[PDB]
Amino acid sequence: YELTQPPSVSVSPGQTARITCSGDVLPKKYAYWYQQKSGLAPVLVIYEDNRRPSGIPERFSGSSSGTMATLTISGAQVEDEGDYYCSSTDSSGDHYVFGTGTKVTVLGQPKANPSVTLFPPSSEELQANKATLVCLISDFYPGAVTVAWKADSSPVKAGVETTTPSKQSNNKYAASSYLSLTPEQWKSHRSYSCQVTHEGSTVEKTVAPTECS
Amino acid sequence: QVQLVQSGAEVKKPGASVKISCKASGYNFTTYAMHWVRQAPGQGLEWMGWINGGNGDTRYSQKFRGRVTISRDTSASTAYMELHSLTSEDTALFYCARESGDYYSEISGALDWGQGTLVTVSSASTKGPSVFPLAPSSKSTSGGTAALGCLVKDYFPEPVTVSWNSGALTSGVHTFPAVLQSSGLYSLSSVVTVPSSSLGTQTYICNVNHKPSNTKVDKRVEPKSC
Amino acid sequence: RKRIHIGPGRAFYT
Ligand SMILES: *[C@@H]1O[C@H](CO[C@H]2O[C@H](C)[C@H](O)[C@H](O)[C@H]2O)[C@@H](O[C@@H]2O[C@H](CO)[C@@H](O[C@@H]3O[C@H](CO[C@H]4O[C@H](CO)[C@@H](O)[C@H](O)[C@@H]4O)[C@@H](O)[C@H](O)[C@@H]3O)[C@H](O)[C@H]2NC(C)=O)[C@H](O)[C@H]1NC(C)=O
Repeated sequence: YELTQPPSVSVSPGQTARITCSGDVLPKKYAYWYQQKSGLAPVLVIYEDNRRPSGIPERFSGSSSGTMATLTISGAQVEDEGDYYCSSTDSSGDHYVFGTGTKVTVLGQPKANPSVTLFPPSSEELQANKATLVCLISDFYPGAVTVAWKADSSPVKAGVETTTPSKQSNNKYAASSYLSLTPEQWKSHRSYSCQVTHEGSTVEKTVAPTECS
Repeated sequence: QVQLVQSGAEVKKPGASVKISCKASGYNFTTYAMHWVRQAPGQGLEWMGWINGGNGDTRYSQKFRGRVTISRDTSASTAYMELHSLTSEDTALFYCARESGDYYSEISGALDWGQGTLVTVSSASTKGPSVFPLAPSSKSTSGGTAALGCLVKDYFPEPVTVSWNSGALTSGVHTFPAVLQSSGLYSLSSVVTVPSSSLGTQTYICNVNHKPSNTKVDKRVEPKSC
Repeated sequence: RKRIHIGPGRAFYT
């Protein structure tokens, strides 16, 4: 049993966002709606098609007719971004399923250029016969970046490990990239650079093995 | 106040079994059912099954029926989920949640949720982290403000938590999600933004906790010297 | 009106 949801719905601030949920036995069974925001347990926002739990804002409402249930967020705000799942039982009533899930995006949020913080290998790590460069990217929006590494003036891909971007609490995004080197590699280049490209512009930070501050 | 406290993170080898617990308090345990829910990293919610806290009857989703046993112990007010014959693809976060529905309840649905339990499955063995300081250089400040941090390198499994000065510093802290490397080991970093004039005179320590390895590290982060 | 399912083998009409 599948409860079909649109993968994405976008809404402008103050507008009404609608998330649908289609299933063959919704005519006989109640729908429930869960909100899951970054890194947290789901929260019940609507139950039994159209009832609202205490403490849930009045701008959340639900309805269900035929084989489709709908969650409505009136006057959507930035804090309403997240993943929304409907839920209901199959025909037997012995099993629940969650719907395929909908990511709600609120449009019009301010663009934010990435902060890039680049650390060379610590002397402690080098004295342990290892070396890691750490490039930390925070507070950017929208949440897509590309990260490239250079040694002197040549691209480097070997030893690079980069995360996907993840939504911070303040609704901007963060990511990190690591370049693992031997101490010999580290000392044998004039510098290394981490290049972060975001919305067509690039912030590049450089470090050098002669810099001991 | 309803409270559901799940057991802590686990790592298992393929073919092992794991029994997660969910301790309930603040309500009559036998009046309500308990759901169990799985969420693989970056994926959706999957309902696994549920059990009556009272009469102990269970039902399981098609996917997990025959692979899991949900049980309850009323005298310990706890629900249990056992997952048998784990494989690496089973790695996920698992939630318990109380069903609020009842003949004499005005509400239904999973109102109250546990905090989640991470279970990692791998043939690799546990490895504690190597913690190194990230000291800001004079070229790397941002005016009256400077970023310093700790590198938590090459550990397994998740999770790791980081605090600063035993929690005396929280507002300037940014702890970044870990990268999973080709070696199968994790690394993460935490930075705290502090006054630039404080660097040579204030003490900064990152407190790293890796419960899967029973390891805690307090790493002092000193200004770059040379 | 609809059937509310509150547990394994436990359900009722509202
Ligand atoms: C949680 O609520 C229970 C009530 O049930 C609730 O959930 C179910 C599913 C349903 O929705 C109900 O509508 C709802 O109300 C409470 O259950 C109560 O449990 C007590 C047990 O402590 C029971 O008490 C009676 O005890 C009598 C004495 O026991 C005898 O045992 C010996 C046997 O040989 C005997 O020799 C000895 O001398 C002793 O006298 C016993 O006669 C009787 O049969 C009961 O067991 C209550 O009846 C029961 N209540 C109901 C309405 O059934 C439960 O206590 C509560 N839990 C908490 C922690 O609050």
